[PDB]
Amino acid sequence: DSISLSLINEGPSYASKVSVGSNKQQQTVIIDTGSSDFWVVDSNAQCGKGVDCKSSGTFTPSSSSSYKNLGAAFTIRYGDGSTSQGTWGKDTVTINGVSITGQQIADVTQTSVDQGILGIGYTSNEAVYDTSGRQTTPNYDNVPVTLKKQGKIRTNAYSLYLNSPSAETGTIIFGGVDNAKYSGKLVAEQVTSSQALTISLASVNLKGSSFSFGDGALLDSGTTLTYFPSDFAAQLADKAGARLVQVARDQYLYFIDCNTDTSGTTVFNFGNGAKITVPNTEYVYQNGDGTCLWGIQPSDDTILGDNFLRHAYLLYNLDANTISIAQVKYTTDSSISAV
Ligand SMILES: CC(C)c1nc(CN(C)C(=O)N[C@H](C(=O)N[C@@H](Cc2ccccc2)C[C@H](O)[C@H](Cc2ccccc2)NC(=O)OCc2cncs2)C(C)C)cs1
Repeated sequence: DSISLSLINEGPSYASKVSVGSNKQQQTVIIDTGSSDFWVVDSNAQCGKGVDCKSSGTFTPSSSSSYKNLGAAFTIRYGDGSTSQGTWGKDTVTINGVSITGQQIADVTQTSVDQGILGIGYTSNEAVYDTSGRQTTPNYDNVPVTLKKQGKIRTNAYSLYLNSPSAETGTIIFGGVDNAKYSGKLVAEQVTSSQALTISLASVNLKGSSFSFGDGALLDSGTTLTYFPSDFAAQLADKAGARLVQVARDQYLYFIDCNTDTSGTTVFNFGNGAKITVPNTEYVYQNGDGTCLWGIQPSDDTILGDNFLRHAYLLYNLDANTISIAQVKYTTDSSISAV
């Protein structure tokens, strides 16, 4: 079947509403193709210093009579330093009506993160470790795998339309595909990792010049921007005129002249003759003040994040080990297919 869930464009992340427990407590959580674990803010948690982690709704295990506690510790750290510590449990999850009993989540009692995050990647990528690497629970069925297993979806798959940068809602469908919001054909691409949802990027065309790359990249719904290895990211910054700019001890960030030309487009060539074009406005991000960040940053891991993914329709399929892509089309229209 199809389960279209709405995606709220918060700015840096896209969240959906999820209700959890017997009394269906509504949390808004980030939808995350970069993580595989679903955790929510607990009512009685201390948010990290200077962070308002409870204004996207909270979770009270005591109010839900289906809530079972595993008694295993939970801990995760995100690429930007945010972490989240809490406890492993089980309970009812409802997503736009449909409901899965005994879905294992993490109840989090402290978090430098702004809201809960619904991670929906490969179960092999679950945070089941503590900071020493010593294991705290077996790899478990996450949401998507529990949907399929309770016969909610046919296959463990989903599509991802985040809409235009001006758009307020976009959409994710579980075990369904809109065939009206992409041109061309959907080009299936082999995932290059049994742990992360990565596909071979061959090269990137930037400001009319081609830059061979050849290595995998994560199609992450929950990264805001786009990251590359320093060396590569450096060659790219040059040609576009971005400056690397130390703002912390070991953290650097590319800034760019706020009035740089962005009439161009930036192209991403994948393996099967797939191609996704990104308009350059996606590479000036505004800082509240009078500075602008480059939408491309350096990092150990390549990530095509929100600023890339706006511009593609994507048919993730975790039982196939494929992610199909097609240049994005923006419309009110739609037409779904319960694959
Ligand atoms: C202003 C504020 C709200 C925000 N700024 C940002 C801009 N930044 C830096 C991010 O996008 N942050 C990304 C990130 O960590 N994203 C997170 C979402 C998040 C949301 C709110 C606050 C903090 C994090 C979620 C992302 O899918 C990343 C992708 C990733 C995976 C492995 C290695 C590196 C990166 N997921 C994870 O890092 O999960 C960690 C694990 C994977 N497997 C076991 S643990 C980084 C990859 C850059 C996000 S939210």
